[PDB]
Amino acid sequence: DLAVGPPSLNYPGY
Amino acid sequence: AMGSFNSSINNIHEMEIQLKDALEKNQQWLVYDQQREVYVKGLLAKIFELEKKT
Amino acid sequence: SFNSSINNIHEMEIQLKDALEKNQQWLVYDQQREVYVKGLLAKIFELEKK
Repeated sequence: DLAVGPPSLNYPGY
Repeated sequence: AMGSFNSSINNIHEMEIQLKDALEKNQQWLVYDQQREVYVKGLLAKIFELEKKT
Repeated sequence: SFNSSINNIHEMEIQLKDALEKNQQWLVYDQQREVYVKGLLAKIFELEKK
């Protein structure tokens, strides 16, 4: 199960 | 062999899973990047005001 | 027919190779944009010292 997504759906989430 | 046939079927199950997961992730990158663009456009407008003070 | 189903699996593979190539492009693009955002902030920092 290996493919990358974003850190969150909001910016930045820091 | 008939065992190699059975195993090769299971990958095709993983493949579907991989397609599905990668598909919803490129789809999440869209929302994330659309938000970063909001921030960037904000910073640019902000830089543009700091340049009027020059 | 089965030959019709094997054709779909071939298509599914094409779509995955695509979804993965784009996911990589999203990654590299992301890192560039993050470097860019830091640059904007770094420039805001320099402008504010005036």
